[PDB]
Amino acid sequence: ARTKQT
Amino acid sequence: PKESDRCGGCGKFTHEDKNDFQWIGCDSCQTWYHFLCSGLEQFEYYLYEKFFCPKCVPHTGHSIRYKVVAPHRYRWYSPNEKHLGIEVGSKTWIEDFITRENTVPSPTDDEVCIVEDGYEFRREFEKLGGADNWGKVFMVKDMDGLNMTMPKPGFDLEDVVKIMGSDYEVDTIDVYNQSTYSMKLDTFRKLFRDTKNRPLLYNFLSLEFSDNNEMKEIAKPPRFVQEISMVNRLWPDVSGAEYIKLLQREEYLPEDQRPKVEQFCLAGMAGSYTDFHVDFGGSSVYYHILKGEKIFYIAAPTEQNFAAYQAHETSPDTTTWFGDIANGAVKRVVIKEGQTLLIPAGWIHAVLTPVDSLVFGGNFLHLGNLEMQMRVYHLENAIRKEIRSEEKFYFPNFELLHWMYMRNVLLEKITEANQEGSDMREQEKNIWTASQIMKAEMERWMDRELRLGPEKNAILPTDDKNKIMISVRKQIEIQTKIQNAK
Ligand SMILES: O=C(O)CNC(=O)C(=O)O
Ligand SMILES: [Fe+2]
Ligand SMILES: [Zn+2]
Ligand SMILES: [Zn+2]
Repeated sequence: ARTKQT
Repeated sequence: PKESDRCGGCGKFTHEDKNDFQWIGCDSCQTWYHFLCSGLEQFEYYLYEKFFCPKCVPHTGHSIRYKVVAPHRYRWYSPNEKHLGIEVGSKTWIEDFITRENTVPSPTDDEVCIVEDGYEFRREFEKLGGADNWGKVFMVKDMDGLNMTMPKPGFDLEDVVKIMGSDYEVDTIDVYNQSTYSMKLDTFRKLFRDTKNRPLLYNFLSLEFSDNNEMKEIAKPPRFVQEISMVNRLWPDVSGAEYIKLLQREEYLPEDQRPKVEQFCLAGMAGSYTDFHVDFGGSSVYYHILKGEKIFYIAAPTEQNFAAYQAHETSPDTTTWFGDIANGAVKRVVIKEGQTLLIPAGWIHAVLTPVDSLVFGGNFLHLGNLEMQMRVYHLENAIRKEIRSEEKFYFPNFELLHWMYMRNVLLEKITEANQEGSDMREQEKNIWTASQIMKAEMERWMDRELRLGPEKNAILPTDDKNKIMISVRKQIEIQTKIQNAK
């Protein structure tokens, strides 16, 4: 799964 | 900013914030969602090769989950770990383990003591010195005699979710991944009902219900446990004049400070496996199987076994079962429906769940095991120096609890003792020795705190502690002068 964090 | 980068939603660029700060992309419409707005619960965050957002599911189908490529690995989905070794306890490991599982030795009578009921337990527990000398594990076949309040049989998970709430979030172990995630009680139930289809196994150990007005009355600790519990001693569940007198003296303690670990509910799928460990704070445990069955693999809290365990835990290795390197220290003890297991401080243990199970148990600290508790504390700190862990896996406010116990309980008693006669060895030998032991450990805490300041957050000013330690030393030295006189 393509995720991210900011 | 930029529209594309807007959940979701939530229809916002920044969540009100645990979401952390994390998003997930839809492999159809391509729009981003804050994790807390994707419709996923924490336990799903790593399951899907292709994620399809709610907006797209009825016309794109469900989300596609990774093919199980390495069932002998925690990353059972990563094709890169195919050639790597078998990890305890991956699906592959547990399966195999079950087949030879019963070859591990039974305990010596010195290790575990089996009794038919609580009445027999009481008699045997007393023969061994009671709680102040409690060192061996007990298995009680029939709760009659224990004064342990428990739900009537027929009670099950269905009743648990009704009382607790379908949306209630419980921390759950993803057995095969050997990690823990959040899951709605409702979501656990659905998976638990589907006995014939279980790609992954789940088993929650951390369901503390002492704050649920209905639950906290259905499942309580045995009376003897309540009597020696330190947490209970400090946050009594009293009322009226009692609670008022408890307030008049600064013996009141915030509910959000109390360690909530004495009333757990555990539910686990057949084939579940929790690996070796020592309950946090070196706490003791009661453990009642309401339904199902549990197999514990235990090792005495000896120095040799702690050395082995400490190495095992700090070792990066992942393929070697602790039992195999413990020199025949690990013993096998089965617990069946209705039976209860009582474990004192220090015991290293793993546990297999051969059958869908529902258990009620709890952790507590008590003066009788003060040394062993502190020894285990040291063990935890030693381990922490290497690996980095979360704090929610160790005893909550462990140090504070002792500051409060010393000031509110032990100190007041040494004082009252001192004010009369009064040799504590005569009618309080157990209190006195616990005081010296707790003081010794606290002295170190103080010193350490002066050699590098307090910690982060709160709670007890270094000033207050020092004041308390000055008071304890005074009364203790007074008492010793009384004893030397006699
Ligand atoms: O039942 C689970 O798998 C594990 N439970 C324990 O180790 C207990 O709280 O001491
Ligand atoms: Fe445990
Ligand atoms: Zn979509
Ligand atoms: Zn959002």
